[PDB]
Amino acid sequence: LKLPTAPLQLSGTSAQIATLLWQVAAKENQLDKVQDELYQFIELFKQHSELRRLATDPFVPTLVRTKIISSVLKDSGASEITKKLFEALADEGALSALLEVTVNYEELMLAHKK
Amino acid sequence: ADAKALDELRKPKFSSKYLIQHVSQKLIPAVKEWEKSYQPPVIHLGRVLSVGDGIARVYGLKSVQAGELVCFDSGVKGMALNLQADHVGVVVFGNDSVIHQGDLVYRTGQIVNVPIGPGTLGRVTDGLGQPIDGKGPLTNVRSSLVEVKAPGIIARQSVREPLFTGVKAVDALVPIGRGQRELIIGDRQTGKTAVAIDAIIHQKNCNEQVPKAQRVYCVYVAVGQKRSTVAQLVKLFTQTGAMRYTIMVSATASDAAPLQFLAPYSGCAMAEYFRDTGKHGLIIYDDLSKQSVAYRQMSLLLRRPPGREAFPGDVFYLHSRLLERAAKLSKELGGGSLTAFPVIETQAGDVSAYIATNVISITDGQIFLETELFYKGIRPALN
Amino acid sequence: KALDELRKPKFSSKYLIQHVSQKLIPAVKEWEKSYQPPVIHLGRVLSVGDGIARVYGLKSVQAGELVCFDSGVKGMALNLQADHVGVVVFGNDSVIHQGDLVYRTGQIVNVPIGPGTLGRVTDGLGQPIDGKGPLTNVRSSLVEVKAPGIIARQSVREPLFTGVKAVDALVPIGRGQRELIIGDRQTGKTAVAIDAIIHQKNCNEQVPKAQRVYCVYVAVGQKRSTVAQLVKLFTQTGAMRYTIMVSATASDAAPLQFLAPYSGCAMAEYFRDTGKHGLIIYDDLSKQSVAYRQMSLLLRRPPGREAFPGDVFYLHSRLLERAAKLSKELGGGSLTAFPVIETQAGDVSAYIATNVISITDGQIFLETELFYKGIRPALN
Amino acid sequence: GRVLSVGDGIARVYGLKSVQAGELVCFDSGVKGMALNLQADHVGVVVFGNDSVIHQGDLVYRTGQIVNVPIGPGTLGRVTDGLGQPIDGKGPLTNVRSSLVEVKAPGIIARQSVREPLFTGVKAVDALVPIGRGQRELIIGDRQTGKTAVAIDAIIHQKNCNEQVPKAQRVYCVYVAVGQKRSTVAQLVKLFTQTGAMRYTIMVSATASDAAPLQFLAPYSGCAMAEYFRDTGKHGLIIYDDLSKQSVAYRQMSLLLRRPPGREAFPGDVFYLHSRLLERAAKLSKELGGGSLTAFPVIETQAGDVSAYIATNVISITDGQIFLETELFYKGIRPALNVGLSVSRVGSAAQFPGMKQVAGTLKLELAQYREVAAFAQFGSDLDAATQYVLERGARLTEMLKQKQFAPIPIERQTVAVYAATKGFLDKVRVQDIVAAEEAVISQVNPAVFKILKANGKITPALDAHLKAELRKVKLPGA
Amino acid sequence: AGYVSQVIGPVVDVRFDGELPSILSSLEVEGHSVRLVLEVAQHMGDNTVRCIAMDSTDGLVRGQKVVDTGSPIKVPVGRGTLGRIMNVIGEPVDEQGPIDAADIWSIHREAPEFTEQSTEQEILVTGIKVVDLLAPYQRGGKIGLFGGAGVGKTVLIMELINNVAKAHGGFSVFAGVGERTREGNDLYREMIESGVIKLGAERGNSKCTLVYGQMNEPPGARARVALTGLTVAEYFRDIEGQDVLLFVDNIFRFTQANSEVSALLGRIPSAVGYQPTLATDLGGLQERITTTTKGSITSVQAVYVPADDLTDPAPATTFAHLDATTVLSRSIAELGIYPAVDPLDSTSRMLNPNVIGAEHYNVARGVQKVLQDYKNLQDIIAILGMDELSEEDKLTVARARKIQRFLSQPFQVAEVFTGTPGKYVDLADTISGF
Amino acid sequence: GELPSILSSLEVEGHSVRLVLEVAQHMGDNTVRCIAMDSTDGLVRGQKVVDT
Amino acid sequence: ATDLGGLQERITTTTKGSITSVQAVYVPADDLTDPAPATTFAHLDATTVLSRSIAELGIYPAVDPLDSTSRMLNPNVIGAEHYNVARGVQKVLQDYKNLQDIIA
Ligand SMILES: Nc1ncnc2c1ncn2[C@@H]1O[C@H](COP(=O)(O)OP(=O)(O)OP(=O)(O)O)[C@@H](O)[C@H]1O
Ligand SMILES: Nc1ncnc2c1ncn2[C@@H]1O[C@H](COP(=O)(O)OP(=O)(O)OP(=O)(O)O)[C@@H](O)[C@H]1O
Ligand SMILES: Nc1ncnc2c1ncn2[C@@H]1O[C@H](COP(=O)(O)OP(=O)(O)OP(=O)(O)O)[C@@H](O)[C@H]1O
Ligand SMILES: [Mg+2]
Ligand SMILES: [Mg+2]
Ligand SMILES: [Mg+2]
Repeated sequence: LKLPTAPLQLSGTSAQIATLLWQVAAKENQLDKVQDELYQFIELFKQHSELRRLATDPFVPTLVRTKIISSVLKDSGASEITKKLFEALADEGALSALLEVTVNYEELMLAHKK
Repeated sequence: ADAKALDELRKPKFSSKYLIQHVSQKLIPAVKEWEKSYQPPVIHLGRVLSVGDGIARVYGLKSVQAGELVCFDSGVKGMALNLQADHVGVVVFGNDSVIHQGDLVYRTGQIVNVPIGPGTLGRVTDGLGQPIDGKGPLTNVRSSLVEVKAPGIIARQSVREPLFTGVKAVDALVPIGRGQRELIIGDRQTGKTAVAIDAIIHQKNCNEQVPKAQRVYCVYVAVGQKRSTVAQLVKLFTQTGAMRYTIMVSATASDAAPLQFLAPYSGCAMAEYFRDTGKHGLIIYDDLSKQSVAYRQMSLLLRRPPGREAFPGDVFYLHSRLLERAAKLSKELGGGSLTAFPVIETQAGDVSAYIATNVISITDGQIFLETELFYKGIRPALN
Repeated sequence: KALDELRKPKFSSKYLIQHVSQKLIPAVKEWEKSYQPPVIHLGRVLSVGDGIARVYGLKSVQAGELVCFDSGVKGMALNLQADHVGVVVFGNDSVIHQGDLVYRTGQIVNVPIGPGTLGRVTDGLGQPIDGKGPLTNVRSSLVEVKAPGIIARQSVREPLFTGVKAVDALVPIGRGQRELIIGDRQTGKTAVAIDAIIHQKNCNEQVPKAQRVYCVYVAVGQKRSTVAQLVKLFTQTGAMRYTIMVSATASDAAPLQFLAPYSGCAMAEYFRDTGKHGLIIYDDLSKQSVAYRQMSLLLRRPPGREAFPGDVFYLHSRLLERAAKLSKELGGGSLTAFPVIETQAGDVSAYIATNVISITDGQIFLETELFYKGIRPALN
Repeated sequence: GRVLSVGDGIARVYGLKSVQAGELVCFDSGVKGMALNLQADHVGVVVFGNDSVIHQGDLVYRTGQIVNVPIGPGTLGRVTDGLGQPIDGKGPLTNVRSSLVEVKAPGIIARQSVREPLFTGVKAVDALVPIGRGQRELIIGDRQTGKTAVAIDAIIHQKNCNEQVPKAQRVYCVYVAVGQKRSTVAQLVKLFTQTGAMRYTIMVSATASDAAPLQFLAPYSGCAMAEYFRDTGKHGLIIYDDLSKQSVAYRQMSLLLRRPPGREAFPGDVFYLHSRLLERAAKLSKELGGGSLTAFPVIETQAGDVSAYIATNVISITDGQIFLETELFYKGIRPALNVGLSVSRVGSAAQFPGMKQVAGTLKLELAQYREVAAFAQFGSDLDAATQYVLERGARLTEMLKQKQFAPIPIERQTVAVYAATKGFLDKVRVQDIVAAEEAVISQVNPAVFKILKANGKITPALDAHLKAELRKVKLPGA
Repeated sequence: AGYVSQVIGPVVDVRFDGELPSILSSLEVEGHSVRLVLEVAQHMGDNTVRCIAMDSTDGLVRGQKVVDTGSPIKVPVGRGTLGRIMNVIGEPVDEQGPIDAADIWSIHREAPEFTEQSTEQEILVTGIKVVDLLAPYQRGGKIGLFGGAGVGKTVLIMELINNVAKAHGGFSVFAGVGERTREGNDLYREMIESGVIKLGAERGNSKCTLVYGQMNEPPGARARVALTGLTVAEYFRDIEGQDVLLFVDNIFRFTQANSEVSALLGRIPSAVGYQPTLATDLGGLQERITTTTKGSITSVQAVYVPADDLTDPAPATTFAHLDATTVLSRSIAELGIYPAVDPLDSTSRMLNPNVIGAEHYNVARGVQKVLQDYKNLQDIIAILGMDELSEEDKLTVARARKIQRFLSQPFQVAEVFTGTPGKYVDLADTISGF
Repeated sequence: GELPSILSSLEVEGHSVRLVLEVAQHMGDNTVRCIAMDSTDGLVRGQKVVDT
Repeated sequence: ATDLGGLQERITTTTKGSITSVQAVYVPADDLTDPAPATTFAHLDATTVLSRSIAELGIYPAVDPLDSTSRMLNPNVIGAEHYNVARGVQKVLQDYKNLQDIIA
């Protein structure tokens, strides 16, 4: 396989998710389409307490936490790479890593914006 | 991954909302489909994240105090040891097998306390004040904190009154003041308990002929011992009538190490009723070297770094803040006193051990009991 | 602000990127067409280094199962963890890279046992290293078998003659016991062991077929010069007719030196379970415990005394309890073990020394001050 | 770079993407730093000073330079701190030049053999444990023995030799005082100014209140000052008083930079901490000037236990060893030099030829005296030929005594060893051989010390004429 | 219900998506060549328990179904266990069919509470003269046994079994904690051929339950076998109301196995090398061996001293529970005296005039005085001569030499290979004769 | 905002006695780490701490 | 042990040629029980153990005559005249080692 190069090398485990999210959105040419719906989810966590309970509560089941996510992301601005991301971030309880993965996504973006 | 470059992500910067109102109308039916799979959310109560080794990590408990007695839904009580940013570390005063992940932790609202008063006199309690003698609950009593600070310099006076122990070797050679702390140190099976028992029986014999304000109310803290030994001791005290003046705090060898750790503090809290009300107390912490071992177990199960022999390093403070409460108060505080008799068991006569030399640096004297004098029949085997 | 609880993320796995990389690169429409890494019976190497490979995947591998890397170098899945597999490598990890494919073989570790093993110098895994061809008259058997119980045993009555006068007189050894040979460095432990083996060859020419003793010499952590010299001794004496030699040497990997006493014991249990008699010598069982400590510290298992794991007593006891005298309804066969523990300065209160002193029946304590006094065999 | 977290003298710094490993950084509060832990997210910076003036989010500017110190002849007489900067209140360092503190030690082609002696002036040392120019000699001992006293006397004696030799063979000393009090080193600059030894002496002093990266760096700072004289044909002498305290400051930085502990808590790199430093004391070839640097590391043991971790590192680094014992110190033997354990790997090839011949039997007669005094400790028997060994050996141990701040040149030493190894101090009582040898130096005329120093060897024209005058002397008792 | 998450050696993590099992609950693994029982050690969070295995975990797969049993390890208990060999999880090892359980009881149990404790502290008379005169056994106490090989320790064990079952009518349990399988088979055969264990239809007339945990078992298995033997004794104490003997063979191996279990669970070791929970894991065992108002359990626990160091934390913690020590020595044994109890080295907390009476106390203290002042003139016997002595010291030699003869006794179980029949001795006969 | 310097004293409001915290470290996420001059029993995780 | 073995197992004679290797080993605190010398001891054909006490007696080379071993000290390799002389020398030295406790 192959993947496009990142503009800048950066940190680990939340900044390498953002590198990979940038590395598959550069192939699908929806680089600024993934970025605003990353900002939408941050707004979604602001005004919904039952959506941030799927990121901070340790006592939500790992099957319940991943079934709410797929049952609200159904083919409306889905983009297939911020939709398959959020199953993979609710499969491991890493939905709280979203405020960290978008910050690294932005600094990868203006290095692409030159 | 900066912080000012993350606070700038609090303000909205999307200007395109084709997914906010896509999921905002589909979130509530999804939450209602998976509703019986939710445990109810917990903010001011607590819920057990992980329990093991006698330490429960508790989610929630947003307003617990540090050092506060919490209650599990099993009934077993805990102590909010370290409050952290996401959980609370609780040491479990009892067996941790009745605690499961998901259990509700209820906050009792009070720092760890035991019942103190006149109605705790005569009774055999456990390490937390709950009575184990089977003759009911503690009536005529009030709860008071186990970790009260010792009185300062200006709240004290010199010891003047002589507190006879009834032992000829002790009361002749090593005389004990009224607010003193005297260490009973010796090897195993050398008469360390017997000196303290003779002090307690002698206080029963002296209380019948003193005018009600020179009476000494004993407390026996039996830390780490066998339960049969405590049963035989309570039988002995009732056979001699001494139990009318003594309390028997007992956290035995099978009890949890938080209970064995806390039992001297609950015993000293019960005896500080008699110190703080102008009366006179005597307290025997029998094998404080077992309280140090229970505290070392608690510290190494909290993964705290070990020091000398394996001990945490605040094992000096553990015994110092306990024994400093055995004071002789001033005239404007009542004139009450509390005499302490900590017992330390040495191994093969080595008094230069760690906990031994720790308590020798705290107490006002020592009563050495040599095994060579004990084997030759010289009993009490006072060095 | 209400998003300070999302300010600090916390993860239950270090390999969080390996799941989002399995869910995002088939989410691009070009590589969705049949580009997915399989995980059930395959695995990718996450990390290598110091003979330990962390492997992502292998969701169906068993604890203690052989795996095989791309390079043909074998491995043993030893830490099955919640997201990765901790694999100890049976060779040099110079040929394993990050991203290599790890195929599971589906079998727990095996050695060839049978009468075709007699005379052959093998590796710690049963590979013949004497350059004399493959093992022919053999049969694959599991390496870590359960020891026989109480009712599968009988008492130790028949003597195993060592040929050493001090041993056969003062500390006698029966067919079915475990006798420790313990002492300092260069005190004659191997010499007592080799005298036992050579005397078994001298006895097998004079006894019936069912009274014969077949020796197995497990050379763990020795050099190939020593092992080749010892095979030369056994061929010039003729003892190699009845002797198998398992040889995980010093250059061999730590899992091979750890598995070589169990390989030799599985080869020697063939004689015990079929009514014949065996004599196994685990030379340098201290070196086996050192190799196991290496694998366990590199697998980040929690160290105990001196650095050893919790189950190093379990290691040596599940090895040495396989030397039994079976009952008459299981053939009446026998296996006699001579573990060899090297002490430092006579300190028998060391960790592995006290463990093997607890496990075994007797001990043959050899002293160095008796050794240079002229008393050789220097049996204290 | 912004400070992420600061505490215990470590600042973790985000940014500084081109900072070098070991590079000096600068905080905006003015305090300095050194980049040690280059990690992918932060930089671990040790702080050269008090970390209380650093907050979160302060600016860290990299200076682009590895840690350097002012070296040159303008450092002589100056009491500097742990990296160059003077603390004696006498102005800035004039006539000086920057040089890195971590330099690769000179290799095999850069060396030549250690042949010329460095005279300590301590006659227990110069007879039995001789020291050549270019040799590392460890002064190891227990707590309050004569460890810095041997080091003090070697510096005071160089002032006594630099006034009498030509310009080339003068020894310029450096005393590195790691982890001591300021009071202790203020008594030493007072001592070196009083004798006059401060004219040839740099005094690097990272004291106890200094930051742990100033005590860990001060021997390298001091060795870079001493290496100016080694690299320009002259002769240095560096004394690292308490390398044991330099390892405790290095363990502090390592354990606060979260580097995992090893033996007793020390990092793995602690052998390389001292072997990197002590291999810089060399004797260079004539193609590089022929300069030398003689090191005297000082290591403190705890109960005389030389099997400690840092003690066994330096014993295997240094060429010699001067073990000082406390039970010899209280028996009156000062300097408390254990003759049995004290080695000098350069041997007698780098000592005075006048004492190469009279002290070879001195280390042989004292080897016999140690054995016959272990058996006579019981009180069993004497043999009148075993007792003569116990008689003369007690003369030599009173002969090797020396008082505190007075080193002896080289030739009044070997005359005093000539008077003891030739029987000329027999029939003198054992209690006053200390008092006997002031008479041997006073009454023998100073004409013979000039012949002995200028020849370097007792010629038979001098050897008979020496013992001809060693009878015309009034010893006490007689 | 749950499934295997991790297998790190003998330590298995199981993930329950439902509700987690309690700590110390037993878990069974579905599909494994041997029945694999896991015992829950802690709750790790994120719906995971950490367990210790009672058998080998080789061949265990991540995701194997694990069934919670809702209770700790329940063992067959009752009179149908007598004369049987039972392992840690209750299975029959003796290959004689299933164990006829009167009940099944969880092996984890708190100690008798303070009101159920007895305050009496009296003798368990054993019928052996030396351990009833000079070192009496407390009824409901713990007894150290400092024996070894060839000192008649096995004959003493089965004689104690036989004597207590005959006189007091109470059975016995042998806890083979960490046993050699050769020695465990030897004990089983020596109990068969001496009549304290019978086979077949005469199984019910046997006097002892054998609970064995071998050395080749994982440390969780032999860390819990003493609890299984204590449960078998606790049925006889609580439900049958008897005076039971327990034989925890090598209490040091109990300590060793709990140390290994604590090390595998990731806990920081305390002093010299031991578990931080050393006193608590010992007191959890030793506090269930007491006297209740129903009956009592008495323990004769073999004690090992590790570096011949009595200040080592495992024997120092063990001696805090022992009410008596019985030292078996070779020097008394190669003198022909059986049992080989050292009369001077053996100690008892019960040897006190306020619990055995002044007559028994003064007789025992006098016998100890006579043996002691005989055994410190032996280094003047050899260098001066046996007839060098005074006329009074020869009277003490002639009294102590016939005292130490009288401490020997023929055993009832030893008559199948010694010929001489065994003599039970009562306490009053011992005191009066001595 | 405006973290205190290391070694500065902080007063805890709402305690039973005068609790004074001396700042030891800057932990890194606008968090200082302090040593308490009195006992910390009764400290709740929201209590107002005033810099001096 | 495996790093030291992977080094030491290359220093061998093959059927091509021979490497005769003399390796100085530093025992750290005159301690032959330290794991680095104790791991080297199993790799060598002849161990010349040098001891401090023989150096402090003035005897050089300070070879411990008892503690030094070789695999060549067999009677069928070097003959019986060399072997019996070496064993008798070591026997007399061990006798004096036992007698020096009672002479002193
Ligand atoms: N004054 C005395 N006279 C005679 N006997 C005594 C005396 N004091 C104690 N003893 C006896 O010594 C034994 C041990 O006594 P005690 O229990 O007081 O010691 P201890 O130090 O508590 O031992 P341990 O701490 O191991 O329980 C008791 O059995 C008691 O009978
Ligand atoms: N019975 C004997 N008579 C004479 N020499 C012997 C005897 N046994 C052993 N030796 C000698 O002892 C030396 C060491 O013997 P051996 O290698 O058997 O012991 P080892 O303890 O296994 O040594 P290592 O630990 O180094 O392998 C050999 O040189 C051998 O020649
Ligand atoms: N040769 C000597 N003669 C008489 N006294 C001496 C001699 N050498 C040292 N002393 C005295 O011994 C004491 C210790 O000397 P020194 O300062 O060398 O100790 P040190 O080894 O540096 O100890 P520390 O490391 O603790 O400072 C000093 O007070 C000094 O006066
Ligand atoms: Mg007591
Ligand atoms: Mg060998
Ligand atoms: Mg000094």
